[PDB]
Amino acid sequence: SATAASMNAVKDSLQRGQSTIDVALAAGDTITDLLGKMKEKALAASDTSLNTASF
Amino acid sequence: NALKSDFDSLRDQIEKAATNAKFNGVSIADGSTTKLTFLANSDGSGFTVNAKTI
Repeated sequence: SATAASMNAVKDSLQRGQSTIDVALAAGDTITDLLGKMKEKALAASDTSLNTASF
Repeated sequence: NALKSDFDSLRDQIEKAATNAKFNGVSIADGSTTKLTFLANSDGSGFTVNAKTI
Protein backbone atom coordinates (compact mmCIF):
# COMPACT_ATOMS: atom_id res chain seq x y z
CA SER A 1 0.00 0.00 0.00
CA ALA A 2 2.91 2.40 0.54
CA THR A 3 4.28 1.57 -2.92
CA ALA A 4 0.78 2.13 -4.31
CA ALA A 5 0.30 5.43 -2.47
CA SER A 6 3.62 6.77 -3.76
CA MET A 7 2.24 7.22 -7.31
CA ASN A 8 0.45 10.57 -6.86
CA ALA A 9 3.78 12.38 -7.15
CA VAL A 10 4.34 10.58 -10.45
CA LYS A 11 0.91 11.69 -11.66
CA ASP A 12 1.20 15.38 -10.80
CA SER A 13 4.78 15.48 -12.14
CA LEU A 14 3.51 14.11 -15.45
CA GLN A 15 0.80 16.79 -15.44
CA ARG A 16 3.40 19.51 -14.86
CA GLY A 17 5.40 18.19 -17.80
CA GLN A 18 2.25 18.23 -19.92
CA SER A 19 1.62 21.87 -19.01
CA THR A 20 5.21 22.89 -19.75
CA ILE A 21 5.16 21.23 -23.15
CA ASP A 22 1.80 22.87 -23.92
CA VAL A 23 3.28 26.30 -23.22
CA ALA A 24 6.17 25.40 -25.51
CA LEU A 25 3.78 24.30 -28.27
CA ALA A 26 1.83 27.56 -28.08
CA ALA A 27 5.04 29.55 -28.37
CA GLY A 28 6.12 27.28 -31.22
CA ASP A 29 2.93 27.92 -33.17
CA THR A 30 3.58 31.64 -32.74
CA ILE A 31 7.19 31.36 -33.95
CA THR A 32 6.10 29.13 -36.85
CA ASP A 33 3.63 31.72 -38.13
CA LEU A 34 6.31 34.39 -37.66
CA LEU A 35 8.84 32.33 -39.65
CA GLY A 36 6.35 31.96 -42.49
CA LYS A 37 5.75 35.70 -42.49
CA MET A 38 9.50 36.30 -42.81
CA LYS A 39 9.53 33.73 -45.60
CA GLU A 40 7.09 35.89 -47.55
CA LYS A 41 8.86 39.11 -46.57
CA ALA A 42 12.37 38.06 -47.63
CA LEU A 43 10.86 36.60 -50.80
CA ALA A 44 9.17 39.91 -51.61
CA ALA A 45 12.47 41.71 -51.01
CA SER A 46 14.60 39.23 -52.99
CA ASP A 47 13.84 40.70 -56.42
CA THR A 48 16.11 43.31 -57.98
CA SER A 49 13.28 45.37 -59.53
CA LEU A 50 12.44 47.25 -56.32
CA ASN A 51 13.44 50.82 -55.55
CA THR A 52 15.51 51.43 -52.43
CA ALA A 53 12.69 52.73 -50.21
CA SER A 54 10.50 49.63 -50.55
CA PHE A 55 13.62 47.56 -49.90
CA ASN B 1 15.15 75.92 -92.52
CA ALA B 2 11.51 75.53 -91.49
CA LEU B 3 11.60 71.77 -92.09
CA LYS B 4 14.85 71.60 -90.12
CA SER B 5 13.21 73.41 -87.20
CA ASP B 6 10.23 71.03 -87.29
CA PHE B 7 12.59 68.04 -87.38
CA ASP B 8 14.65 69.24 -84.42
CA SER B 9 11.47 69.90 -82.44
CA LEU B 10 10.24 66.37 -83.16
CA ARG B 11 13.63 64.99 -82.09
CA ASP B 12 13.49 66.84 -78.77
CA GLN B 13 9.93 65.57 -78.33
CA ILE B 14 11.20 62.01 -78.82
CA GLU B 15 13.94 62.51 -76.26
CA LYS B 16 11.47 63.85 -73.70
CA ALA B 17 8.87 61.12 -74.31
CA ALA B 18 11.61 58.50 -73.93
CA THR B 19 13.17 60.03 -70.81
CA ASN B 20 9.82 60.41 -69.05
CA ALA B 21 8.79 56.73 -69.39
CA LYS B 22 9.26 55.67 -65.77
CA PHE B 23 7.17 53.69 -63.30
CA ASN B 24 8.08 53.79 -59.58
CA GLY B 25 11.53 55.15 -60.38
CA VAL B 26 12.51 52.27 -62.67
CA SER B 27 12.31 52.21 -66.46
CA ILE B 28 12.83 49.49 -69.06
CA ALA B 29 12.75 51.71 -72.17
CA ASP B 30 15.19 54.51 -71.22
CA GLY B 31 18.29 52.28 -71.25
CA SER B 32 19.10 52.94 -67.58
CA THR B 33 19.56 49.21 -66.89
CA THR B 34 20.45 46.16 -68.98
CA LYS B 35 17.45 44.10 -67.81
CA LEU B 36 14.72 43.78 -65.19
CA THR B 37 13.88 40.53 -63.40
CA PHE B 38 10.59 39.91 -61.60
CA LEU B 39 9.76 37.12 -59.17
CA ALA B 40 8.39 33.94 -60.72
CA ASN B 41 8.35 31.30 -57.97
CA SER B 42 8.51 30.86 -54.20
CA ASP B 43 12.13 29.64 -54.27
CA GLY B 44 13.31 32.97 -55.72
CA SER B 45 13.26 32.09 -59.42
CA GLY B 46 12.81 35.20 -61.54
CA PHE B 47 11.09 36.26 -64.76
CA THR B 48 13.87 37.83 -66.81
CA VAL B 49 12.74 40.51 -69.28
CA ASN B 50 15.51 42.23 -71.23
CA ALA B 51 15.50 46.01 -71.40
CA LYS B 52 14.91 47.53 -74.85
CA THR B 53 16.03 51.15 -75.24
CA ILE B 54 13.61 53.24 -77.32
